[PDB]
Amino acid sequence: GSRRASVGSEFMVVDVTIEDSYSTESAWVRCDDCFKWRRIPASVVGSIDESSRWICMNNSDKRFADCSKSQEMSNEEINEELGIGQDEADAYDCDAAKRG
Ligand SMILES: [Zn+2]
Repeated sequence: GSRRASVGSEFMVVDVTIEDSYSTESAWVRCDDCFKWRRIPASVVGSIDESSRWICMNNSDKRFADCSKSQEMSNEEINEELGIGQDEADAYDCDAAKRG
């Protein structure tokens, strides 16, 4: 038996701005009532931000414009979409290497 294993590596891109404008056209907005992610167009993203507050019922849609409705995408999809680290959790893992 020629058992063989391996693993990946660590590499990514680097931005030059603060976390306040992800994606290209469409943007991501969180509800200030139920705390749910909502994808909106760049056309409304520059209009709903009049009070720094957004809600489901405030959404441009009709079937997905309400706190009673459901989410548009999964946390995993959103996390990978923006490239953030959703779900803090214990976060317990190896790190013997430490910073340095
Ligand atoms: Zn909501």
